[PDB]
Amino acid sequence: DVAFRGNLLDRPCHVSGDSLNKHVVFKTRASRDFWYPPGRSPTESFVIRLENCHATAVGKIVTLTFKGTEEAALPGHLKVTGVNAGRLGIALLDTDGSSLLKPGTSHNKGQGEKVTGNSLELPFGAYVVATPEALRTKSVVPGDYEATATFELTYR
Amino acid sequence: WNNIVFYSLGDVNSYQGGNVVITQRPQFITSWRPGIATVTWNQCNGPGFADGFWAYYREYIAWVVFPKKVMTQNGYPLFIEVHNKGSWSEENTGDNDSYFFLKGYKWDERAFDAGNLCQKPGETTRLTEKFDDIIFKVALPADLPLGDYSVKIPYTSGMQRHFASYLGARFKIPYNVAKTLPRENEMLFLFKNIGGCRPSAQSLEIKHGDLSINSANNHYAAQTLSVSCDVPANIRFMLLRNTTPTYSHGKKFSVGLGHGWDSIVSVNGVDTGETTMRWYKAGTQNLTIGSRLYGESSKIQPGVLSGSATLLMILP
Amino acid sequence: VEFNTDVLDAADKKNIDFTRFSEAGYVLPGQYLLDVIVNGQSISPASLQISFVEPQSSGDKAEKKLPQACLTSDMVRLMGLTAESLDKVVYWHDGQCADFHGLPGVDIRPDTGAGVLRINMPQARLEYSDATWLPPSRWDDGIPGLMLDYNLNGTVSRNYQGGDSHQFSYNGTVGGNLGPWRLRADYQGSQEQSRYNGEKTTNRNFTWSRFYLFRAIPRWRANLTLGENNINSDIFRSWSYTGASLESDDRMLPPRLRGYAPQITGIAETNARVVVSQQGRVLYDSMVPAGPFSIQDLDSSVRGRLDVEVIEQNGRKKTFQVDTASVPYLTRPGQVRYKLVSGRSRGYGHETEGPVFATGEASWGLSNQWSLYGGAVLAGDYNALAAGAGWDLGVPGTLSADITQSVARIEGERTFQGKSWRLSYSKRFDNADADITFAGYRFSERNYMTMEQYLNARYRNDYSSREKEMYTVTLNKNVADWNTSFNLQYSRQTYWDIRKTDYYTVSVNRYFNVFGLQGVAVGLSASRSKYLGRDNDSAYLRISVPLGTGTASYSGSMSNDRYVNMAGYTDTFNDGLDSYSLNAGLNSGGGLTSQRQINAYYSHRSPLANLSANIASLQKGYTSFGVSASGGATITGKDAALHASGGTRLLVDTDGVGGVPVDGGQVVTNRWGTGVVTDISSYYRNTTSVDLKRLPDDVEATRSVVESALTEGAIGYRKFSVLKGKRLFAILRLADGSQPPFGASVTSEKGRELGMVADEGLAWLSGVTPGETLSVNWDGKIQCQVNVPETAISDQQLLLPCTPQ
Amino acid sequence: AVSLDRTRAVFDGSEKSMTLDISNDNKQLPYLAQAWIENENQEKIITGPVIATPPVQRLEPGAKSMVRLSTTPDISKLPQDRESLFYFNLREIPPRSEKANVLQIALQTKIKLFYRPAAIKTRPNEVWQDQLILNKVSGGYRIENPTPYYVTVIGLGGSEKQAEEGEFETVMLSPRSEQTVKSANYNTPYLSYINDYGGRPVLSFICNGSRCSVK
Repeated sequence: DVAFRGNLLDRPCHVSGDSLNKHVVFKTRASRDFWYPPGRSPTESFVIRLENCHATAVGKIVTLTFKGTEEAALPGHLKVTGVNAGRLGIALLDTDGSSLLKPGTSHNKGQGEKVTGNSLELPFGAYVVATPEALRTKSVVPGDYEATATFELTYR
Repeated sequence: WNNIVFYSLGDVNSYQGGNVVITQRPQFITSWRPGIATVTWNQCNGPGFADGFWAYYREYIAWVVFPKKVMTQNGYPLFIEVHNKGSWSEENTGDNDSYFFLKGYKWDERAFDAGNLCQKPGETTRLTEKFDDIIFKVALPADLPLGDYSVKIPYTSGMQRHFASYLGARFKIPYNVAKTLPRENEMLFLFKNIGGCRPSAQSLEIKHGDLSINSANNHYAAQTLSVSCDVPANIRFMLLRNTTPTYSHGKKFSVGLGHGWDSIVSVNGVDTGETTMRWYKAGTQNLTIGSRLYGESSKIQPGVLSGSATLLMILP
Repeated sequence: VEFNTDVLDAADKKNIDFTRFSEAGYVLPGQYLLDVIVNGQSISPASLQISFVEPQSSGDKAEKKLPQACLTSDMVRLMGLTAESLDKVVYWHDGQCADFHGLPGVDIRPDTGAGVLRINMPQARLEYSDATWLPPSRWDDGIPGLMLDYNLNGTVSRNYQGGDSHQFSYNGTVGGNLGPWRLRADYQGSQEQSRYNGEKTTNRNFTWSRFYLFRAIPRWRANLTLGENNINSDIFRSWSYTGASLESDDRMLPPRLRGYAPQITGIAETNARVVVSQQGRVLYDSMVPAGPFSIQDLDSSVRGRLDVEVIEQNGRKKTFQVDTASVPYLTRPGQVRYKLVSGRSRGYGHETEGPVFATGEASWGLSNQWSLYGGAVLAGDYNALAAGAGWDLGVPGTLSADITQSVARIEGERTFQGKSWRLSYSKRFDNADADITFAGYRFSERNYMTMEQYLNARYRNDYSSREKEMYTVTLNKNVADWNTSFNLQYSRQTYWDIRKTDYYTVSVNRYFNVFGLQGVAVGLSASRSKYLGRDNDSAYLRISVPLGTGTASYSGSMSNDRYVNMAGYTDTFNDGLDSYSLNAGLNSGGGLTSQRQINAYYSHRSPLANLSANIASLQKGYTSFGVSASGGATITGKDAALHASGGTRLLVDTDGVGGVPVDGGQVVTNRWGTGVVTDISSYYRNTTSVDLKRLPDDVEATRSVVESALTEGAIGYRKFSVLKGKRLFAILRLADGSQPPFGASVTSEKGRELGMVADEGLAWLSGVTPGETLSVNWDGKIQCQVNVPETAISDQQLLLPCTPQ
Repeated sequence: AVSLDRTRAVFDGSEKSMTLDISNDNKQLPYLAQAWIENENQEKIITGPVIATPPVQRLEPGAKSMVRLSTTPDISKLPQDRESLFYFNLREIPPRSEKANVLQIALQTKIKLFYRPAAIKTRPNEVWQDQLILNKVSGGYRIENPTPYYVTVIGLGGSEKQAEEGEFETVMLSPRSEQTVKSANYNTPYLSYINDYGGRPVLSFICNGSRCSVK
């Protein structure tokens, strides 16, 4: 009797194992830090882990772009979705820390992407900011605010 | 006086036995044929010629000597035994090599003819006597290998004549000179052995998944093949190499599935390649064809892996 | 735990439910394709439909529940459940969720993550149904039709008396299956002719050996047999008869349940894990129920020590060795084995009649590893009661015995009363491997009379050959690292008015190698029949030397002062189907003559029929060249066919293709599009698949494996959706230049689907021979014809014209 | 977070349902992966040609699950002489934490679902990318796709250190078409690509000045 052995196989293009419970918090007040001119909370540095089977490049394997709901009163920001509905916004920074990128544009490859071995760490900065129509009029209230940003890793 | 002249037949009959199993016993017909025949044993104690003018009694008894055990062309015994003996009279069954069949069809008649009462060994006469049939079932032995067979059974079947001179004469040939008769009549029979051993699946498909490379470096895929017998044989199977293996994994039977991916075959847990099992009666057993996919020297090249490993079961 | 579905799931809410799965770990009711596992095995290989819907059956105040697998009646019909005894799945309609609350211990854990549906049930709630045994509610019975099985061997001959060569064998097996009722008629004869100078004799004998009907019965798990057959040499010897026979079959019974092995008993504390190894291989590894347990399902092949080990849930152990007997009459504890046979006694002629009888021979075992076995033979002028028990004592071996009080009333005013008893013995696996396979002792009398002696005494006046005593001892011994199968045996029979007959047969199967590969076998034997004055010292010798590509054999034999030797070269060919031998021999007999045998053969296992030729010659008989044909046919099926049988046959139907190879016996099909595989066993799981590597390049097989279990002597239907032809795209250009809409079913003239059109003539037609005309059918009617040239090859986008009519 | 073993799922026209397994690398908190299949212009067509059989499914920490893709008449209402593209994407919803002022991140993936019809069904190791040709443009290059399957180039270079390591933007190729790509002129450009399986082989192009292909 012929016992031929046939199969299929693949390789796991996925995320690394160092940072699983990644949730950034903000220990900043709302009634004091958002009633004066600049309305910003301190930046919280968080990184994005990448253990793929080929660490030769970044744009030739992963086209990182991020989506989500956009803030109406603030162009270039995300919706906060909480007690301060429309009064606060979500800012986001790249690896250089100065390029205030847009909700829907792709990540600019070629810069600030240190290939630490077979991994690929992408540090990002995000701090909650207020819309100037609610900042100057001082209509923001203190409370709980939970925002969510979706980062699609559309591969090649 | 009592004269006996043995006259043996010359029939060479054939029959195809078909494709049988070891537990199955094929039945065959050994007919009586009234054809050409030749003398094999001559005696003279009384007169040598006759003109038919004296009183002489006649009797004629059939003589069939068939073998019980018979060796093969490879040296195996075939226990041929009777289920129905026909209208004959089987006697002297205490012998180990041969049966002795008899039939009294002509046992009391007076003749009036001019003949030769004791013929020489170079003699041929006419024989036209329709007799009853006889039948046998070949009870095959336990151990018998695969293939075709050309077994010939030795048999002396032939009408003897008993010449006497008085009314009420009873005389048969003694069995040791009847069993030390020449190997004249053969039988050309062929029968194909398909073997008592057979698997139940007849093709092995092992459902192993669409997996990642980290679990591809060490994975276990198992499939059980059930072999079911009704004979106490001791089988042996060889995992025959069919495709090209890539990596030299030592003593372990590596099956290269292609695209830089070998896989060893683990029969019953260990990587032996061949195992040893004894069976004692009718039943079945299980053999797990395990597979370990470590065919990697850390130069990974993913492809469709579709090798083969045919196992052939040979009866030793 | 509540999830973050309040932010977004998508741009809009999908409105299904969004909190229920979060708190209840609930699965969404949809169309899933799952594999259903019942107690570790699978009821289907590629199971398509498993539905999930929400049960709105039970009313409540909270109304928060979990969905379950909505199994309909067909997959619970093929689940192997005993619906006859438990009618809790009979009454179920497909509208509501099928609950299994009426049965105890049934848990259904649907884990869609692993793609499996595990169902765990107690063994008494369902049938046997393992990986190789389909249940008795699903037996693929035969289709109506007949069969012919021929065996012909014609040969020539050469003698010393003139010139003579004309011989033709005639064997055969006909029959017709009419539903479950199966007819069988085996005819065997011969056709010989002799042409001497002064005499030309010939004869033509042909006789129907056996006429019988047999209908398999699943409910009783035993086959009745009406017609002619024999009663095996069980207590009484072989005696032919015509009539009815309700014999208990063993092939209808599972293969791990055949024969004898005792049930493992004991009650320790909980759901333990049993493990029983015979020689380094586990025969049974599962979880027993909590409390008392008894394994009636283990009745496999074991002839010695078996350390049946129990391992509990906490980790406690207990070890005890139990013992088997393997005697021919003790069976499974709880179930029976029987033979209910009746009819008229056949003599030697075909139209021979006689007395009418009713003989019942049964064997039943109580469950304290004991068993009784009785026989009640009763005819109008002859009665014979047989009764007796057999039991395994364990450590001193095993016993069995019976009493037989036969009363024989002959018509000569002599009533014959005889009480004959016989005893049986065997032995287990010793440490130094001593095994007594059989040890009998038959105490009979001057007045013993079985059925065959009463048959010979009623009309043929035979009054000889009755056994007084018959006792044999048969020890068998194997030895590791020596590999010699020692088996000495000695019997001493004694007949009435005849003296004693002592037998002495020793044998040894030596297995070792010198200058060759391992697998070389050496056989030796010695036979000695001891009478009062003579001792027939017979000795047969066997030498078998294989070398992979060659298998040489040497056989020496000596009946009585005749040293006869033979040397063989039997071997297969490179394909495995053919085989050829070349063998010579020497025959130096006691009768002053030295003969030289020469035998050769050349077989060829062709897929239409088996064929072989044989060269055979000796001294005083020369050059007998012959041709042996052995094949068979199956007419009244779908189409007729021709094959490589002694029973059941599966009919594989692959329409349109001429030469597709099927597995089992490597049988190819014919011009009519059918084939019949013959190397199949009865009542087993038969996976008849095509050999997917050796197909022709013009044909393709979409799905290859189909499943069913055939009855003994049945013909089974298996359709095969195969296709023959090329791969094309017929870009159509009509008379007006248009293109018709979708659903244009392109169909061949034989009645086979080829494909359909998508939007503008891009119809992928598959399985088309070059040089035909098809039927493109849209709106349920024929509208246009086409014409394919011979020039069309595979993977083309050829300019096909659609000529209308 | 979830993980996908496929870098591009290939769906052959023979079997009506392929399997596609996902896993859960987290061992502290669960997740629920919900999936859908888009097309070339990227919209959530809820009742399109191919549908993911589990729409929303809870995943235990450390567990794994499969997402099967069933078959409708709309995949027959697609071209058979070429392939078809589809975008399989999936989101993950994490559980609501009790802490306040927490910003959440969803590390999601979108994969290319390659529908392959049964009419152009391929052999297990038939590399159709061997038939690819490249033409020289005065200021760059143009790659051509004669094969009816979707292929993807990722880099061109002269030596082994600069094709898949250089600063080069990748491009998607369509069946029976072509497109221009600006790059430096190489005498022997080796084709660095990614197949449907997931591996990254390399193959050389030997030309006669303008048009090149394999040996």
